[PDB]
Amino acid sequence: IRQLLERDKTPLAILFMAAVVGTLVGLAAVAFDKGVAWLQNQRMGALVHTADNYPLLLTVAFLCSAVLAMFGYFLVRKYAPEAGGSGIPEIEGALEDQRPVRWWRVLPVKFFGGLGTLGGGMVLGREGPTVQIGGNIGRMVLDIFRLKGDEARHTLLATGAAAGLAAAFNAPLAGILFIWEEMRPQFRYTLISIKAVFIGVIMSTIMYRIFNHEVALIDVGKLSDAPLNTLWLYLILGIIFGIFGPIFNKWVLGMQDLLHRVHGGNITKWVLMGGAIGGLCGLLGFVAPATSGGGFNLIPIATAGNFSMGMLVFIFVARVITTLLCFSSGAPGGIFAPMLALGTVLGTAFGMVAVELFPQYHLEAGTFAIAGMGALLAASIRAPLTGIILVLEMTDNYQLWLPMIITGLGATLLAQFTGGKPLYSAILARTLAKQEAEQ
Ligand SMILES: [Cl-]
Repeated sequence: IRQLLERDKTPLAILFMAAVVGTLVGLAAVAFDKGVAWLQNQRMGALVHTADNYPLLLTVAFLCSAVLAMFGYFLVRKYAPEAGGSGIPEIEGALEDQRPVRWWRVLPVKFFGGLGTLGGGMVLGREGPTVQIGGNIGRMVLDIFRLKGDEARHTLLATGAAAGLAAAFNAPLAGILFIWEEMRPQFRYTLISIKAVFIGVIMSTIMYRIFNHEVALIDVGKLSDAPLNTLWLYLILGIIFGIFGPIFNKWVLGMQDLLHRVHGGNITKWVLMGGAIGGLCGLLGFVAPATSGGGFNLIPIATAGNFSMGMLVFIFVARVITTLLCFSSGAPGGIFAPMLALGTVLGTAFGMVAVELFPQYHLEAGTFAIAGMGALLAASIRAPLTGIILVLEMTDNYQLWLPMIITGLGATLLAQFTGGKPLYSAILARTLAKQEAEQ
């Protein structure tokens, strides 16, 4: 039993409080999806009404995406600037007791704002929203029960975060790990109940399962094992990911600055630029579907081997551009799921080349797709084990655990020894830097 491995006392009331967080964050995530689904579906509704007139069809594809995104960007800047971006480094800073948790503002704004952006088909994941909404719900039940002390504050906050990520990806184990590998700080120690995190996670996960009729987010089928002879090829894949991750990080950070210059703070300009980017991804959604959107659409396609090498390269470059654009603009939305799609494409690409260059081996291109899927998470987020267990939980391919660990180990060691840093930490340090420039 895993239950025996964690017989460490935490107050019971707090545990009960965690199940409340879990259930609420569960419902939150679920309702969020249905909002996103509904909007993407209303958007298609217009595109069918105008299948007659082509230029108008594009112009509506642009405007509906623009008007939705503009709504998002506005809420954030009018009512809750910290709801911009992922909001994972906010929750990280809150766990450092260095950032507030203004749930009364962040709750409606992150929810409807992401509903805007993700409803528009912007290249943004639901992770940022569900973790930040989650953590903030944690703080919310804490404040309602007027609960006391660091242990309650940190535990319920991390429960909200863990359950949030669990619910995004029907992946309970990822949720737990993600707290202990990335979200908590070290050398500035904290008090987090494993049992509570487990409990919240378990409760949000079943929420997903109840409202999502027995379906995988990613159906990749079953794929072949990885021969021993092959194992070294996964280390080369990883080394590539270890060089690219830190470069992407700089690109992510640099693009936050570069885009800031366009509006220089101004709400109207910011919303307008946001609307441009908003609208653009809705256009791209119709004309080149794999360059825009979330990324779950193309992952099963690319894994089966249904794209071509030339097409893979097109998608990679195009998605790097639209991810850096949608996210660094500071819309409510995550970079996490975008990193899964980019990793899968890069991984699949590596497959195709490996298959031909080594015809003696017995290679499936799709097994390099899966090992890459979590390898940008190892190289940029610098949370390898989460990526791995996440990918393992979402794809169900448990036979690939060793090639995947080799890819991740390679990614992180190369990411460290080229002087990159955790993307969420770098974003937070930048936030704390601005806050410590007015003191
Ligand atoms: Cl994110």
